[PDB]
Amino acid sequence: ESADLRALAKHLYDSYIKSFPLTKAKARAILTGKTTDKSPFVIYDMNSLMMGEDKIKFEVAIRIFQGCQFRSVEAVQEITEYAKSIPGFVNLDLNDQVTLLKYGVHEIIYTMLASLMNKDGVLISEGQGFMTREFLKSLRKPFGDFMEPKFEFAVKFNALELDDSDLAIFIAVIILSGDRPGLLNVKPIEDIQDNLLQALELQLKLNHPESSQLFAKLLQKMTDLRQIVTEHVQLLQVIKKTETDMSLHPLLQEIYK
Amino acid sequence: ESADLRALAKHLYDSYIKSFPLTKAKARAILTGDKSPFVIYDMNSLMMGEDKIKFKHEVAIRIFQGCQFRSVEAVQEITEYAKSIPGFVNLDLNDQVTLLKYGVHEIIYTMLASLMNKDGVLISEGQGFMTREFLKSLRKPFGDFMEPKFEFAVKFNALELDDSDLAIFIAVIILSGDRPGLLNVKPIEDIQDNLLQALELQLKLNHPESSQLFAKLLQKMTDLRQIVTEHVQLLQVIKKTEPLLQEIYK
Ligand SMILES: COc1ccc(C(=O)n2c(C)c(Cc3cccc(O[C@@H](C)C(=O)O)c3)c3cc(OC(F)(F)F)ccc32)cc1
Ligand SMILES: COc1ccc(C(=O)n2c(C)c(Cc3cccc(O[C@@H](C)C(=O)O)c3)c3cc(OC(F)(F)F)ccc32)cc1
Ligand SMILES: *c1ccc([N+](=O)[O-])cc1C(=O)Nc1ccccc1
Ligand SMILES: *c1ccc([N+](=O)[O-])cc1C(=O)Nc1ccccc1
Repeated sequence: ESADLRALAKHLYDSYIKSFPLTKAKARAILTGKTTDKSPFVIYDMNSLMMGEDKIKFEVAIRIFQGCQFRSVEAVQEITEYAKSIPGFVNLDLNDQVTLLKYGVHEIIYTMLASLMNKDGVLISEGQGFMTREFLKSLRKPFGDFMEPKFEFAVKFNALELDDSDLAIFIAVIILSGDRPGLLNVKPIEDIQDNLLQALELQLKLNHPESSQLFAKLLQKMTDLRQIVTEHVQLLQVIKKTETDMSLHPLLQEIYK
Repeated sequence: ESADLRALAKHLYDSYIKSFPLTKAKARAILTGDKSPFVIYDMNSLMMGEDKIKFKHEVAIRIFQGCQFRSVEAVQEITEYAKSIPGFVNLDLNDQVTLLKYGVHEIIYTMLASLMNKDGVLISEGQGFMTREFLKSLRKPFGDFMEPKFEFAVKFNALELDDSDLAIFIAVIILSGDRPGLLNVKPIEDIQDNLLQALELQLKLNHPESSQLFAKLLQKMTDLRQIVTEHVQLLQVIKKTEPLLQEIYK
């Protein structure tokens, strides 16, 4: 019945606002550059980077790498917080809860990071700054293509023009995957996701009526997601061996078996 | 006026049923009157108890954590129930969070009393009953965690409140306008001065010869907040004992 599926889309959109302070709605306000309320300092080269550290709160390529690292730790927390509010999730076997978070987090991060990107760069520092795609594309040996495949996915994914109320149901679907390695009761995860997909389906049809087969389009973006996850993971084990003086966070480490 | 407060009351009761599966009427039945739950009185019964019971997970650590998982489910039950309170969803979303952040513990200890008698607590959604003694008997850090919760339950249950009393009572807790960092207390206390009006009528209709039960219930709000502070400082102590799992129980 639609009334329950609509109700679920409201509940989900409500914690999503409550759990992620940097929404696509606020990111596109900033990114459109029409609003003078608070336009971002642009970091486009090494020099404006050093100028950036004066009026913006946050070698070079390393401290930026460790930057994403800290914001990833922080996103895992927000995603974790959002997960709890998905009906039925905290009722699952704790081992399955932990397993849905081990795998769903990366895919939600890049999904949410898309909100903060356009073809030319990414809002950094809670939107205070804008860091350029080509400046990120030009950092030292291995760092220069940490972020470029996230740009590619975002350009492709942002083409769907989802707003936050669609992303809310969709990132819930990502969390509730019954096909994650090592799950103990796949079936109750599948029952929740069944319902989330139902909610997402009516939501996509209502929020984007003329945009036909958006659901099918979106579901198929989760191929690009698992791909981007895997490039990042192996591209991370080079840096483990490139720089043994640089340290992965315990929390993110446990999300990388 | 009277019959709106009664409409408000039965709204809350009806909604509290949906949101809280094990109710005090349900609980009280198991504790004294078939469908009796497995009892954990010592170490021996516990190891057999996990074997036969349906639970998601050192012993004192395991019981402590089991209390954290239930806690997190309660937060979801209370959160789902809070959204049914007239006017709640329309408050500033920042204030909804603040009310829930602080009100959540006081609701948990209120509803935990429903599952407690002087001898122990109904556990495992009522499928078990863990004796109060066996929780006393836990290690110095863990053995005084749930004793004050029992102490409160004994006093609170002496009020002999039912689920329809508790429906309105727990709403009142959530719409407390003295929680730190509220941006717009006016509506919060407009809803509370409404919930209290209906709790007044409800108690007087349903406990007509229990004079000043309303006053007595509101003073028990004092004891709720002192238990929250007791429990908080107790976690201070045990934070001196020991990652994704930790991120869930923050
Ligand atoms: C899952 O939800 C979120 C997704 C992204 C963000 C976010 O602010 N990020 C930004 C702007 C970034 C981009 C960025 C670039 C340089 C420094 C950064 O750190 C600080 C200065 C910041 O800008 O937040 C951040 C980001 C990167 C991340 O790691 C990655 F996904 F790439 F593996 C994770 C989150 C990131 C926050 C929550
Ligand atoms: C709507 O509010 C509540 C919802 C559930 C419960 C509940 O079942 N609890 C029980 C039986 C308990 C007692 C208990 C003891 C040992 C193990 C427990 O975990 C399992 C058995 C369970 O989830 O019931 C639970 C409990 C404890 C809690 O944390 C505390 F408040 F004490 F800090 C919170 C909820 C608890 C109590 C109030
Ligand atoms: C973020 C911004 C820039 C770079 N870089 O120039 O290499 C890298 C990252 C990034 O994704 N860092 C990271 C490391 C470990 C775990 C999560 C994120
Ligand atoms: C529940 C049962 C037993 C113990 N113990 O013996 O230490 C503790 C608890 C408990 O309430 N744990 C808890 C921790 C943090 C937040 C809520 C509940």
